[PDB]
Amino acid sequence: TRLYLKAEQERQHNYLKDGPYITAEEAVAVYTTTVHWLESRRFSPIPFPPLSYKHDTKLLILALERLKEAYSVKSRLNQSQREELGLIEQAYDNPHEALSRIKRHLLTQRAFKEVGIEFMDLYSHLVPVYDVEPLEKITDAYLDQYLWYEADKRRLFPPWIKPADTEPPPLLVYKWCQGINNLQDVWETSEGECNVMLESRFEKMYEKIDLTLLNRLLRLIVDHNIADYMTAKNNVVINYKDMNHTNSYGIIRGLQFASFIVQYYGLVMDLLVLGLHRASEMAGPPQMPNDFLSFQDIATEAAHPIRLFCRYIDRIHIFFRFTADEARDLIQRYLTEHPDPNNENIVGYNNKKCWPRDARMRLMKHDVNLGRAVFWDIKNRLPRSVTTV
Amino acid sequence: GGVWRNTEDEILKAAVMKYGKNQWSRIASLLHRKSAKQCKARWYEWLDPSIKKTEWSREEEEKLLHLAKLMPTQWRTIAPIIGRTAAQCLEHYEFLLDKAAQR
Amino acid sequence: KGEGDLSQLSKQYSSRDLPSHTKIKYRQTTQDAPEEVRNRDFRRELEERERAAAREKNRRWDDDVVFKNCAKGVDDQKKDKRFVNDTLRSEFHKKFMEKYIK
Amino acid sequence: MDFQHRPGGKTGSGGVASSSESNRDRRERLRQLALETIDINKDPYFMKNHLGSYECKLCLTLHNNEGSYLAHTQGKKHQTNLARRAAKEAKEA
Amino acid sequence: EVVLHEDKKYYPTAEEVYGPEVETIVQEEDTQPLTEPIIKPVK
Amino acid sequence: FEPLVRDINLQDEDWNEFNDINKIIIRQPIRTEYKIAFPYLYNNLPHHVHLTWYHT
Amino acid sequence: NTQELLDLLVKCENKIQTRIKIGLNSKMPSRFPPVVFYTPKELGGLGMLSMGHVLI
Amino acid sequence: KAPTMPKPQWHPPWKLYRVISGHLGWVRCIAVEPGNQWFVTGSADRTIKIWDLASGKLKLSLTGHISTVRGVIVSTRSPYLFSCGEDKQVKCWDLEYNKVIRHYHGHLSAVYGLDLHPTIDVLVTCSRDSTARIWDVRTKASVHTLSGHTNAVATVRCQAAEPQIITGSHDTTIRLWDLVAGKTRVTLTNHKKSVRAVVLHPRHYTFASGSPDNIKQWKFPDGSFIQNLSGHNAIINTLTVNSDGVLVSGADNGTMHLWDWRTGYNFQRVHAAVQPGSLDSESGIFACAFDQSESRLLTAEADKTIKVYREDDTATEETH
Amino acid sequence: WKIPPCISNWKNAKGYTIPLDKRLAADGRGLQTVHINENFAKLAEALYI
RNA sequence: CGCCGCCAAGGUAU
Ligand SMILES: [Mg+2]
Repeated sequence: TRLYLKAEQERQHNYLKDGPYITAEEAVAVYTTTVHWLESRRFSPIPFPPLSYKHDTKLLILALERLKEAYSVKSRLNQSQREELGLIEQAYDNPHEALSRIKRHLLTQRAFKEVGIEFMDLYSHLVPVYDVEPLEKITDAYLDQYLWYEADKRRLFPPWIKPADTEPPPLLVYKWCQGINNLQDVWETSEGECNVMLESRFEKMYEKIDLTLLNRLLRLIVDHNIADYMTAKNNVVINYKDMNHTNSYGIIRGLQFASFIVQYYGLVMDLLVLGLHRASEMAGPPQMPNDFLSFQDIATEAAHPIRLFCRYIDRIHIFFRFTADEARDLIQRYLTEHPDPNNENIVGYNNKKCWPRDARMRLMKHDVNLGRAVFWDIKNRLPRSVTTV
Repeated sequence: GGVWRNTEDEILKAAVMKYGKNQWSRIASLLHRKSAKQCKARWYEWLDPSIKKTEWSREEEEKLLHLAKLMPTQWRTIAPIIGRTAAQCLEHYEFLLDKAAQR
Repeated sequence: KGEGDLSQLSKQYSSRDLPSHTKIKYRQTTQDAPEEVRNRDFRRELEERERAAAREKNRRWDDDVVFKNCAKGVDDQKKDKRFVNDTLRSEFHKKFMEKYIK
Repeated sequence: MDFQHRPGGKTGSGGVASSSESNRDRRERLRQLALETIDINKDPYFMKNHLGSYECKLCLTLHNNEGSYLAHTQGKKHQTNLARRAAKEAKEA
Repeated sequence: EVVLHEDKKYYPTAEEVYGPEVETIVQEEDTQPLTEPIIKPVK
Repeated sequence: FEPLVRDINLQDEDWNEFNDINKIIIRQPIRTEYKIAFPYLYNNLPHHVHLTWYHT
Repeated sequence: NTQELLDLLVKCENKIQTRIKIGLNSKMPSRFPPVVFYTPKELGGLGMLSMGHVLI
Repeated sequence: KAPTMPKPQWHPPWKLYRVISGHLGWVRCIAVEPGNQWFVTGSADRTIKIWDLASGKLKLSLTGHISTVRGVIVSTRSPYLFSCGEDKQVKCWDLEYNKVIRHYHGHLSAVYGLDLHPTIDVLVTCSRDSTARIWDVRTKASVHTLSGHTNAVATVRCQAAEPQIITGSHDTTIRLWDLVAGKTRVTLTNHKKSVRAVVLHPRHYTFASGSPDNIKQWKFPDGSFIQNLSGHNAIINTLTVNSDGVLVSGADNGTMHLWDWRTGYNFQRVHAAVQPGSLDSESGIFACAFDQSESRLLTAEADKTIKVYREDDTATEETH
Repeated sequence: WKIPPCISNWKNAKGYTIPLDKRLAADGRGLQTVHINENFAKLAEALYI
C-alpha cells in the first residue's frame, strides 16, 4: 500500500510539471464529437433538482437503505460508522432536513477533506477501499440515485452501455449469441467472408481522465452547478497512516457517482472508437430506438463491416465480419509498417490449454495477420493520452 | 457537527505543541467529542501557524484568476501553489471577486 | 590446560556437529589443479577466448472517425532493455504495479 | 484456534473503567497539560484556588476549566494596561 | 510533442554517460541450470 | 510411487501439432505394460530408467 | 464441463473438512464422520452443500 | 629535486571496457578461480552468482543465505568454494553439485571476512564481536579462537610462510598471530582511523596495510615500517596488488587510486561515474581483484555494478 | 562538523526537543519547482473557445 | 486401480 500510494503521488506530481498528456486539438475534437452526438440524439440536459421535486423522497430512501444494507454485523468501529448510522437514522426521522442539507452541500461546497484508503488482499488481485465521511456519502448517494434514473429516463445511454437492468447471461448468449446467429449470412466460406471477434480492456481507463476535460464534457448533459460539484469531489487528500497525499489527475472510484463518470467516459470512448455513423445505425433514431443488438432496415446492417459491439465496465467485445478484398486491403495496409514475418507464436491459444487443439485456434498466417491487423486498427483511433489497448 | 470552539482549539494548539505532528490519537484522547480525523482536518485547515488566514494581497489574486481558469474545479490542487494553503479561503476569494465583478 | 566448553568440559553431543563429509575431494588433473596453474600463460588464452566470444552477436472504411492515423506505436520502437536500480522506477516494478493491482 | 495471531491480553488485568474514571483522568491530564504549558510560557499570574478552579490575578477573573484560562490571552488586554504600572515603577522608558 | 507517463524517460542513458566504446550488460537471467555442474568431474 | 524432477513436459502447439493429430493408425491402445516392458519406442524422453530381463 | 474446477472443489472441500478436523485435533474418518457436516441448522449442525460426491 | 623521484617504473594506465550490473542488492565481494574461467561474487540480494570473465554472461546464480554475503572465496586445491555473511553462517558451496555440504556455525555474532591457507586444509575467519577463528576443513570444529581485539575485525589474510595470520580490526590496530599456539605474535598500533584492508603481494616480503589516514606498509619478520604513502584521505575498503608492481586502492566515495610498488607514486587518480539508476553520491568500491594473468582488473562498487578495466597501449603517460 | 537535534515525530528516546523554531522541518513540505505548466492554458482556453 | 489415523510450547503471571 505504501508503494502504490507513493507511486500515485509521484504520478500526480509528474502530471503538473509536465502539463497535460492530452493535446489541445485531441480534446477539442472529442468535445466536438460529443456535442454533435448530443445534438443528434436531442438529449435535453439534466436540470437542477428543485426543493419541490415530485419523486424526491422516493430516491433518498433508496439511497439510505442502500447505505443501511452494508451494516448487518454489530461488531463495529468506534466513531465513524456509528455516526454514519446515526446520521442515517436522523435522516430517517427527518427526511426534509437531510434533503435540504444535501442541497446546502450541493450549491456551495467544493473543497472536501480526508477520505481513507485500504487495500483488499485478494491474492493477485487488489481493489482499493475508499471510505468517505458520511456527511458527503448521503449527498452523493442521493446524487447518483437521482442521476441514473434521470439519465435513463430520457435515454442518455445507448443499449450497448452495459451492465444494464436485465441479467448478464442475456448479455452473454441470449442476446449476444442470439444476436450473432440471427445476422444476415453469418458464414459463407466461399468468397472469403469470415467472422472474427476482439476482446480488449481499456487499460488504465480510470486514472487517465483529466478533470478539466471531464468537467467540460459532463456539463453538457448535467447542470454546471452540480457538474462542478462532481468534478470537485473527485480530488481529496488520500489518507493513510503516515502518507497524506492529495489528488489532481486520477479520479477515485470509492464514491457513489463515479460509476456514472466511468460509463459516460466509456460512452464517449465508444463514439471515438465506433464513430458517429455506425453508432447512429446501431442505436437508431431517437423517435424509434433499438434493442441491445436488434437493427432496423437490414440493408443498413450489411454496411460498415463491423457487425456488433458491447461495452462492459472496462471491457469491450466486438464481433465483426470481413469479405475478401476489404480484409486483404486492411492486412496489406498493416504490413507496410511491420516487416519480419512468422512472428506470431504468441497470439491466442499458445498457453491457454483449456480446449483441445481441434477446438483451439489454429495459427494460420492469413487469420493471425488479420487478427493482429484489426488489433492495430482498434489500437489507433484511440490515442494513448485518454486510454490504451 | 464539529462546532470547533476556541476553548478546544487552544487546547489542541497546546497538544500539538507538546506531543508532535503525526501524533493524533494521543491528543484526541483528551477532548471528549472529537476523533483524530476531524482534528487533522482543522489543524491542516485552521491551526497551522503557516496559514495566512488574513492579509489578502494583489499578486496572489491575479495569480489565481488565471489559475481558476486553467482548472475551474480543484481548489485543493492550487492551494499549495498559491501559498494561502487553507483551501477554503481561496473559495471565499473566488466567490467574493466574482460578486465584486458582477454587483 | 582448561580450554573452552567444546573441548572437554561438555557432553553436549549437539546436532549439526557430526563427522559428515570426513573426506576431502581433491581437484584432479583434468580441472584447473595448481600443477597446471604453475605453467600456463593465462593471458593469451583469455585473449583468444574473448576474441571468440566477441563475434557471437553478428480506404472507405473509417472516413468519419476522428483519429484517422496515429502513425506511431511507441514513437520509435519497443526495444530498450535498460536498467534502473531505483526500485520505484524499475520496469520490473512497473510490471509488478500494473499486473497485480487493478 | 490461532493462539499466536489472536487479539491477546494479559491475565489479572481488570479491564478499563466506565466514563467516570476515564474523564476524571482526562481532566487531571488536561490539568497537568495546562500546568506544563504555563510552566513553559512562564506565566506568574495564573493561580489555582482552594476548589480546583483557575484565576487570572491581574485580571482577577475566574475560569472554570483549563481552556477557559488558556483562551484568555487576547481579550480585555490589561497586560498592556500594566504600562501605567511600569511608568509608575520607572519614569522613563 | 509531449512524452507519455507509461515509459517516462527518467534517466540519461548508460551508453551516453559511459561512452559508446564500453560495453554494458543488463543480464538478469540464468543459463546453465542448477542440475548442470561447473566442475564436470571424470564420469 | 511419487514422481520425480521430470514432472512437467513442454512442447509448443505447432510442433506437437505437426507431430500428433488424430493421424496415427491405431488398432489397439498402447497400454502401460508395453512401456514398463520397454520404454524406448512406445514412450519418449526417458531418464532414471532401468532395463529388465527377458525369457529365462 | 470444466473438469479442472470440479477437481478444485474436491480439493478445497476436503481441505475445509480437514481444517475443521484439526480444530478438534482428531483428523479421523471413523471417529469424526461426515454425518456431522451434512445436517441442517434447523436440526442442528453446520450445514454444507456437497459437490465432492459428484463422481468427477 | 625530490627524494625517490627519478625512479618509478612506468605502468600503463587502466581504462573501462565493460560493466556488469545484474544484482538487486549491494554487491560486496569478488573472488576468481585460478583457472581463468569465471569469477564468483555475492550481494545483499542473498544470491551468489558467478560471471564469465571473457564473454560476461551469467553462468549461474544460487541462493540460500538469510542475510547479506560479506565474503566469498574459491579454493585452489579443492573443487569447491566458501562463502560467508551476516547470517551467522559460513557456507561451503560444492561446485560439483552447487549445494552446501558443511554449514559452518559457532560464531556468536556476524561474519565479515574469510581466507584460505594456500597449502593446508584450514581456514581463517574474521567476525564482528571481537574474534577471528580457525575452521578446520574435514572436521568443521574451531581449532583456535583468536581473542585479542576490542572491536570488529574487518579483513584477514593468511599464508604459508611465518608469520601466518594478519588481522586488521576496527579498534584501529592490526595484529599478526601465531597459528599454532593461538596467542598473538605482534600487535601494530597506528592509523587513527581504523584499518580495513591488508593484502599479500605474493612475490616477496613487505605486505601493506589500509586505512583512511596515511596508508602504510609493513614487513613479515619482526615488523618494520617501510614507507607511508601520499594523501589518499578518503575512507577506504579494499586493497589489491599485482606482482609486476602496480597496486589499486578502492574507497567509499567512488574514487579508486592506482599506485606503484617501486616508489609510492599516484599514477592515474580515476573516478567512476554512475550507471543511470544511481544518484550523484552512492558509488563506493567494496571489492577489487585482478585476473590470474593480471591483465584485467575488476571492481564491485556500491552501485550494484562490477566495472572491468583493461590496459592502455599508448606511451604518452609519462611521470613528471 | 556538528549535528542539529532531532525533530522526529516518533522518537521514544531522550528528548522531543521543542524550541520556538524548528517546526516544519523541511523546505516547505511540498515543492514542484515551477508549480504549473503553461500548456494547461493551451488546453483550457482551447476548450473554452 | 480404493488418500487419509497428531503430540506439545501458544494463558490463568514472577
Ligand atoms: Mg501475551
